Amino acid sequence: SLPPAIFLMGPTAAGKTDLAMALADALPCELISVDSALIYRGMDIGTAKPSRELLARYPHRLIDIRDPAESYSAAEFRADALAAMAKATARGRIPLLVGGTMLYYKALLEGLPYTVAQLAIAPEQRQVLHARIAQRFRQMLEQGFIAEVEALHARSDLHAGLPSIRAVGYRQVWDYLDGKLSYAEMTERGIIATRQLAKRQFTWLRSWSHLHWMDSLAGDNLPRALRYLKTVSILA
Ligand SMILES: [Cl-]
Ligand SMILES: [Mg+2]
Repeated sequence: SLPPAIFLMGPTAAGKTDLAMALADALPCELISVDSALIYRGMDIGTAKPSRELLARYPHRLIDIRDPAESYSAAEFRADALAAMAKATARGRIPLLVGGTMLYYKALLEGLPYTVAQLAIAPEQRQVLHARIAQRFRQMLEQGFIAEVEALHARSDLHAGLPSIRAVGYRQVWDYLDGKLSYAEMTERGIIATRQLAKRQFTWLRSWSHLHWMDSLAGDNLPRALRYLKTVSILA
């Protein structure tokens, strides 16, 4: 028999982290982040990383595990995720992998000794997701996104071409700091970059099988999610 596992994916800004925390309060879960950007320390505001307080009450594996000067491959994610899942399983906890880095999920499924239930969340209308993406980005700037990048920009061991700086929006803020862009251009292009990411994620998701879709605007996703576990033959 194979131990249970949950995958919670979807495009950026869909509210995945929100639902993960809810599920974490209904079942004994072990939150595991599947995000090539959240792995970096010092990149919290621009990455929409859960606050230090929220992480305290909802611990996430694979968050803040690398310095921005370091690289992280899908191969390393695979090994770390398998380790975290086995560790949670041994404790009777249900591995709950939440995030939108499809390349990571792919490496795990292909290159799994688990009976996986796969959940996905997003708005029915992409226009709803787009508006939130623009608003969320503008708020990041208000909460100190620029100051956050200034600290990275000041490091001689970091440059704009690094893997870490590929996290959406960071390069635009970096260029702004280089005096190459106006505040307006930095904002518009960071939003475009993020909208572009969602587009790439949707492409991956539309071709993915065994996905139980949920609506970001729905108010009862918890009960709906808890109900699906049985469909995939998982008794929890
Ligand atoms: Cl994220
Ligand atoms: Mg999130």
